[PDB]
Amino acid sequence: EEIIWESLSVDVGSQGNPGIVEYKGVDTKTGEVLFEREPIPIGTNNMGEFLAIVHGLRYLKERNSRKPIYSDSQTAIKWVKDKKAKSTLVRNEETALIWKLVDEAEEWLNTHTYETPILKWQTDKWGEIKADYGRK
RNA sequence: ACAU
DNA sequence: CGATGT
Ligand SMILES: [K+]
Ligand SMILES: [K+]
Ligand SMILES: [K+]
Ligand SMILES: [Mg+2]
Ligand SMILES: [Mg+2]
Repeated sequence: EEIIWESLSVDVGSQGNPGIVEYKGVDTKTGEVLFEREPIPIGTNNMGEFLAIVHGLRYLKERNSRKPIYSDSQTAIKWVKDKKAKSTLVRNEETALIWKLVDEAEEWLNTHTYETPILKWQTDKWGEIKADYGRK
């Protein structure tokens, strides 16, 4: 603790895992939805969590914002730190879209800089992250 | 185990 | 109950 209220919170939503994946980012303080990705027909939870963080980085950089990003995903936070999404999802025609987006997110990380702190949302202490989809 |  | 991850 405590929550850094001046921040952006992101989360994934899915129908199946693997399954249809979407994500959104919200203002932690107000819950205002700031971006939402169009559903991707097949992906994993962790790919979506990773894309959500990287999109948040790009969103904040474009707006000259130094706010931190909260994510509840230990996995995706590490993948962003490493600049490498170590997903097990098969690469085939059905998964080509998500894998293109993941590849492109890695490429952006490898060609840009940021100081944005990427923080673990402490669900056990604080309840669900403010960007949660309410599907569980 | 822990995080989803 | 199933799956994705460190
Ligand atoms: K949910
Ligand atoms: K959660
Ligand atoms: K497991
Ligand atoms: Mg999540
Ligand atoms: Mg959630």
